[PDB]
This record gives sequence, C-alpha cells and structure tokens, in this order.
Amino acid sequence: SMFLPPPECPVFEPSWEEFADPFAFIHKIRPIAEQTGICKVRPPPDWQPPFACDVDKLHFTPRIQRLNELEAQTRVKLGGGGARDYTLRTFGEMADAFKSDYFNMPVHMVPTELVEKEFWRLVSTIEEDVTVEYGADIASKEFGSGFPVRDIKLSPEEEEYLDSGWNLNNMPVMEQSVLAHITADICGMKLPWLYVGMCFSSFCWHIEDHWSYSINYLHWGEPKTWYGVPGYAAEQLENVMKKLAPELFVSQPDLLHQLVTIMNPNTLMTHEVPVYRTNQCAGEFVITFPRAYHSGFNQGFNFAEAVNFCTVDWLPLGRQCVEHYRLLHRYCVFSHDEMICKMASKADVLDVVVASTVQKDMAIMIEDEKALRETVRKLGVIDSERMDFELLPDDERQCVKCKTTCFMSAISCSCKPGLLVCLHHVKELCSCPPYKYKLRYRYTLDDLYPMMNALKLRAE
Ligand SMILES: [Mn+2]
Ligand SMILES: [Mn+2]
Ligand SMILES: [Mn+2]
Ligand SMILES: [Zn+2]
Ligand SMILES: [Zn+2]
Repeated sequence: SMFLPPPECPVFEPSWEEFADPFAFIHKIRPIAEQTGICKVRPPPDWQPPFACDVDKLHFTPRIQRLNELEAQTRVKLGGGGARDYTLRTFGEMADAFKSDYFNMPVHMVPTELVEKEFWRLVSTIEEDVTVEYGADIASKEFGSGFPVRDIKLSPEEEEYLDSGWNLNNMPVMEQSVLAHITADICGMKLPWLYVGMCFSSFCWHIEDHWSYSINYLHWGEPKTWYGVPGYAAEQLENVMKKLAPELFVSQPDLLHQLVTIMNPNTLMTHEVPVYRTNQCAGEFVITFPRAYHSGFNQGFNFAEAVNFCTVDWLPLGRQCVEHYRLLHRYCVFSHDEMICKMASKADVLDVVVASTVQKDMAIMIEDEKALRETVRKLGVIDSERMDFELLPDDERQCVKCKTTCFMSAISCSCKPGLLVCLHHVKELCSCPPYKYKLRYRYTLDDLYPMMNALKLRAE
C-alpha cells in the first residue's frame, strides 16, 4: 500500500555449455530480457573467480549522496580528488555501523524487503535528511579490478579466470565488443568501474552512453537492489519524468553535467511504464540492454564491478542513438561513423558475422551521406577539401549547433576559424553566403564503396 514491489525480472541459470560464450548466451536470452530491460545471470556453481585484496591498502575518495526523491544529482564525477579518504576497511566499518544503528539490528538480520520499503519511505519524506557515501571509480593502482588480471605471480585458480569472457576486464578487448575496435580514447566508457556500496547508497535512473549494454558483477557483500525498464519504454519513462521533474531536462554543456534522479518505480507503474526488479546477490551478474532505464540501491556494504559493451546486435541502435543525440544537442562519447570506418579498414581481420553486420550499417551511412552532400551542394557550397577528422581532438570537431562529433563531413568558413557544423546545420555557422564555405570530408563516395566491398568479401 505504501510500496508495491515491481514484478521480478528474468533470472537465468546457464549450464557450463551455455556459459562458455557470454556473447552467444546474451544473444540467446535477448528476446526474453530485452522485454524487461534487465536480467540476472547466475553462473554455474563452480564458476568461482577468486577475490583477494588487502582491505587496508585499498583506498578511495568517497562520494556523498543525499537521498531525496526527484532531487537532481549529477551522473559521474570521474575525477575524485577530494580530501576525505577511506580504506576499504574504514569504509566497511562506517557502512556496517550506519546500517546497524539505523535499524538497531545486526546487519544480516535486516530483511531485504524491509530495507527496500524503508528506502522508498525515506527518499519521499521531506524532513528525513539521510546522507550516505559510496565509492565509484575506474580501476587504478590505488584500487584495481576485482577480477584476476595478468601481471606479480598468479595461482592456477586465477589463471583459469584470467581469460574468461565473464572476466569483465576482458570486454574492453574482446573481439565481439564493437567498443574494443575503437582507437579513440573512451576510457570512462570502455574500462570497468568499481563500486563500493553501503546501505541505501543508490544509482539514479539512467541509460548507458550510446545506448550500450552494461554488465555488473557483485563480487561480495550484501545485495544490490535493481529496477529496470525495457528499451521500448524509454520515452514513456522520460515523459513521466519530465512532467514530474523538468529541471533534469534543461540542456547542459557537458557530459560532466548530466542530471539524474531517484524516482519511485510505483510512480512509473502508475503511469503504465513497465518496471521490473531484482536483488542481485554476491557472485551474480546483472545485464542491462540497450536503452533500458535502470536504477537501484545497495542493501549494505558491498563491492561490485561493471562495464559497458556493444554487440553487433547493437550497431543500428548505436546509429539511432547518435541521431537522437543530435536532436537533443547532446555530446557524443565517440563518433559512431568513425568506429564503423575503422572496422571497415580492418575488414580482413574482422570476424565474419561482425563484418556482415558492419557492412549493413555502413551501407546506411553511405546512403545518408550521399543525400546530405547533395543537399549542401544545392545550398551553394562548392569548394571542398579532404580532412582527417579523426586527428582532431573531440572539442575541435563538434557541430556548433547540435554538438555531434563530426567525422564523415562538416562545413567550415574562413570567417570563423576552427568552427564546424555538421551537414544538418549548414545554416548555423555564420552569415557569409554558402559560396564562401568549404565542405570538409573524410572520404569521397568513391573511397567508401570499396571499403564496404572489403566487408562484403570478408562476409561473402
Ligand atoms: Mn528525504
Ligand atoms: Mn548503468
Ligand atoms: Mn535543430
Ligand atoms: Zn549539427
Ligand atoms: Zn563566414
């Protein structure tokens, strides 16, 4: 009556056979799980990656979090800095005492249902001002991955798991994650993040950059409670949230200024947005699918690790996402077309199903590019010059108007040195007549078709 828990998301228990290839497995469950946005994956009983670390030598700078529903929070502070510092031990001592004192109970006697119910009570009650702390950072020397990494001499147990597809360190380089081919720096997106949780520390409603998948592993500790919404209902959810908290939707000039919030799943459910839940326990995986909104909170002291990835399934959505970013004037993490062309240029060493799928996206790219160039020629842009867009830092090749990262082409004018617009915004560069403009382009149409043909040959 005050909190009605959403229905449970799918839970999968793959055999060692199914578990052997994560991408094949994820492809298998996709028809089911994309309907719920998140799913939980239980590895085979004996898949037990060894965790070991010194709780006194691992330190991190804590982030502070107020717990008020609908209140604005900023997504990531990928740079911590800070003066406050916990070791894993001192944070754990703080975390356990907090939970223990909050409920006046020992921590594993506090029922998960109760913590959940209480969480939604405290975030909605205005004069409760509970604040908590948490850790969130990419792997570093002061704090590294929870999975085995090859360096230091390792035990045969760690060696068995060193190359596992489910070892999340391996997805920044695994063959069928399209992100692995990106030569551009996308560190904040490609490397695993480490999260140290405590009771009620939470992650606001969000979707991944470029609508990528994510996969989260809870190494140890108390559970992590999740809420998930399927990709098809993304705009539904956004409409509900814009109505209840429009501040979050004002434009901001950074990827370092994305605004997000806590919001009761019952609110979404009242507005007919489908929402699912799960308690992720130690040793379990949660997977989020493209454009699946998700949020949640930790039940107590714990340690999780997560990473983004992109399968070939995702390529058309990646293209749609950047188009969606353009309409919103949202910054890109990388150029999707640049990634496509990078892959085309490596067609011979590409996996063959990958090659086939890249070829299809490239064909759309080329077709759209052809049409755009015809339009800008008709606007009176005549001069042109080839330009190696991939050499420019990102902040020197964003469209003035829509902020998209240019790669296929842009318009410049000697009137405004260094400024560029994409071909959707030829009118937005300056007041000079179009005959003063240059079309800057990475490839001629004639360069492009042979690149696509290499993919076709590789794929047959
Ligand atoms: Mn409150
Ligand atoms: Mn996420
Ligand atoms: Mn516009
Ligand atoms: Zn533009
Ligand atoms: Zn000009």
